[PDB]
Amino acid sequence: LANYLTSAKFLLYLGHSLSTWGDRMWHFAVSVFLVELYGNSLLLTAVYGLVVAGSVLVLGAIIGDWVDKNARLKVAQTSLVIQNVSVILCGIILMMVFLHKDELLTMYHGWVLTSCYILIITIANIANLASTATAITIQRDWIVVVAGEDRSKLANMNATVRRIDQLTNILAPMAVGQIMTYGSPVIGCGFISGWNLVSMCVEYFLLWKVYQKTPALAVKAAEPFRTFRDGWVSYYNQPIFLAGMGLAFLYMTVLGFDCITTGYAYTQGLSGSVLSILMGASAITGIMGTVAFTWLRRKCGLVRTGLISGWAQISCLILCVISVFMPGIISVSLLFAGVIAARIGLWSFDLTVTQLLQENVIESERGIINGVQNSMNYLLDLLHFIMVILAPNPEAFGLLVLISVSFVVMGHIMYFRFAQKTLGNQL
Amino acid sequence: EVQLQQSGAELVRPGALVKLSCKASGFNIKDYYMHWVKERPEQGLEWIGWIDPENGNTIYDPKFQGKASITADTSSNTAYLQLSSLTSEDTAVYYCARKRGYYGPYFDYWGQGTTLTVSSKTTAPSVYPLAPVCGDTTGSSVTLGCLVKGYFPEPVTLTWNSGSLSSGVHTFPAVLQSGLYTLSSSVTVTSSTWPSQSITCNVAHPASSTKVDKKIEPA
Amino acid sequence: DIVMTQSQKFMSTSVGDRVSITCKASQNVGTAVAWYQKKPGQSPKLLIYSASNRYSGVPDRFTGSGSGTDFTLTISNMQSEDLADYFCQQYGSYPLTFGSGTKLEIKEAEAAPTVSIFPPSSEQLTSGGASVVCFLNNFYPKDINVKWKIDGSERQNGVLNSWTDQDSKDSTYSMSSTLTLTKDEYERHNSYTCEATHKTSTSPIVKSFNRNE
Repeated sequence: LANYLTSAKFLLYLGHSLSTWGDRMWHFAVSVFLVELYGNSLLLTAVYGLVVAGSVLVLGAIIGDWVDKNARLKVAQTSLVIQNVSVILCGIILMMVFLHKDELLTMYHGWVLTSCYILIITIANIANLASTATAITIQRDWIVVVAGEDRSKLANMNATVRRIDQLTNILAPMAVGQIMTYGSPVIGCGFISGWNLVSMCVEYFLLWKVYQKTPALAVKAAEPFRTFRDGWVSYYNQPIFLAGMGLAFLYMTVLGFDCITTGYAYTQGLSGSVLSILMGASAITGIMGTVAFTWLRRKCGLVRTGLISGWAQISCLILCVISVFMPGIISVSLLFAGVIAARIGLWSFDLTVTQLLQENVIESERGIINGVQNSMNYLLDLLHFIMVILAPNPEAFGLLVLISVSFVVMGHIMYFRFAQKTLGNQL
Repeated sequence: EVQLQQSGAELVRPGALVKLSCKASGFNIKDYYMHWVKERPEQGLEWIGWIDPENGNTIYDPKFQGKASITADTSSNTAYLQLSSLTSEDTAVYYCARKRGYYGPYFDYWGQGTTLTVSSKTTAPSVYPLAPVCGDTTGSSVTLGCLVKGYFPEPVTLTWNSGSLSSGVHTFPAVLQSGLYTLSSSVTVTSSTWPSQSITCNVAHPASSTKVDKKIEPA
Repeated sequence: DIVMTQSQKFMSTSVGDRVSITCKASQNVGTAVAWYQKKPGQSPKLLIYSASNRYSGVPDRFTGSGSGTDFTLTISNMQSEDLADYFCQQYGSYPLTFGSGTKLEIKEAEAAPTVSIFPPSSEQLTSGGASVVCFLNNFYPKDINVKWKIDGSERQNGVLNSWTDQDSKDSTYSMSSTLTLTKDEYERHNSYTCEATHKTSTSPIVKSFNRNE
């Protein structure tokens, strides 16, 4: 109400919300635009996910550092402006190459392929970097200062941000469809790009204000390769390190949300509305996670929540494996059951480890460690992204699921070890 | 201004209970973890445990898990430590400290410290003192002295000459013996006031109001 | 458990000197080591956290360095507000452990004690016990040893030695031992001697009295 709406705790609740939705939308849009040009194959457009992984996976630590180095206002403005400009340029070039010229021959083994690939992949790198940086340079840092010394509300805000993310992630494609309907390829691109400009412009003033509000944020304290090395050594030392690893390990499992399990599940295609119902069940589990986390966090020690969520995950995965076991329709239904209960457990778990990383890290080293946490998540996600190929055969797409379950077990056991090495071995 | 004020100066017969308090001011006990630390007389710091005031979770050092109970009250904004089945070993200064995460890099703010004394005695002091000078050839500085011994349980302030003393006044730290205490203090100056018009020792044990004077006569 | 160790209990320094205090873990802590300073009768205050960061508001002459297992606090151009105790805490894992501490001390030249023996007092002599005090005063290095030779028999039992703290005017020290014998014990013997084996001179400073006197 009124004040509450102009309470910074919410203002940000939008600023980040505008960034999430818009960014996801742009990403999906470009993805479709590409696959529309060259038939989605092993090499065509498949390169895109891979290069976006690699980019951040290598560059994160140094972003996060530079963040830590500079101011708060200035760095946030640079992160936003850059992203906006990048998206704008990308859309412009896309339209230009969409209209004027669509297939010409150059010299020195150069074709609209090599040329557009280089230009758009540079644009993609820029945009992705912008989004992923505008996060550790704003999200985790702002949640730590805006929240204040007080926890309670900080954790509530973290859960709220996790929810919004799940919503946007499940609302971006839907909007992209309606955008195909009227917007199409020739104009649709131009529209979402101009929008992003508007979104970016608004976010700029929003954050200027939020900073005007809680004044704490004015307070602070081979060169790139050296910086990356320093960030990695800093991340290995921290006592939280163990749990951090656990987090990334979970980003390894393939079965979950939309991926190869969904691709093999789409093959069966129960019915057109059946897929929508499955998507709704997923989103529900994702949200019903954050509530569970908040409750447990209140009722039992934070470290303790993690272990419990872990048992939960593992249990639903018992379901999944015994399903594929088919021992003494069915198995398919069970697969989604498992992915779902997994979703709830997993999302709690993430919320905890996020809070850990959020408080047990010195002020100055805030960026670098979150940066590295990204990179590790991407590195562990790369294996799952590299697991799409080399065994894309959905025939024995059961042993790969067993391997994912094994990795999950490893991560959970690592988190259990961290917990024991933290509180008394008695729970 | 963040402070932690502690209850002070308890004296406890052994085998009893005691509860030591730590009241925070300027922050919320609930946003932090509260740690208890023990510093024995001439010994290193030792960690007792922490309590998470939100849910009341306590973690202890395995050597304190029997006889330490950390509790907290957020409404009063105060943390407590209960020591049970006390012994002679328990005498130490207890500190209350404030840490932010499970792995906060430091204890930024600390409690003033609470001396806890576990003993079963209570008496007055016995001030016996004398200068010695015999068979000497040339006087050094007549080096008079005092010996307060068997004090039941207090901190004496034996000062000589009643502020007429000099920098030549060395007060030897007290030490326990048969559960009583013992001290000493020496003076050596102005080799002319030895034998002649001289000064005296005045020692005053507050816990027994033993404010006694004793002028040290020659050998 | 990780057992932090500080080899030196004492470090003898001078004003304007660079003093380096060392701390050594028992396992790989990483950079999980903070440095506290406490003065006599006070609470420990922060200096340096995560082994290199300098807490906000401590002078710029306190430096911290190290990683892995061997760490160092470093005072450059020591002042007179630095004579204190320093200890390293590890927060790598629970239970927390502290370093046992390292006490600084201004360093003087050298000196020998003015031993002074004092025979039992009359009022104590009627009190079932006779305590003989020796007052070694204005010494050099802290450590010293006394000699409880009654009839040239070193009595190791029933002694009590109490040393002062470095005086703020001469950086010296002092000590006082007292053999506590019985009223039947001071009687059955004849000799009473105290000797100070300080490093100042190989010829011990022995003072003694006679029960005949």
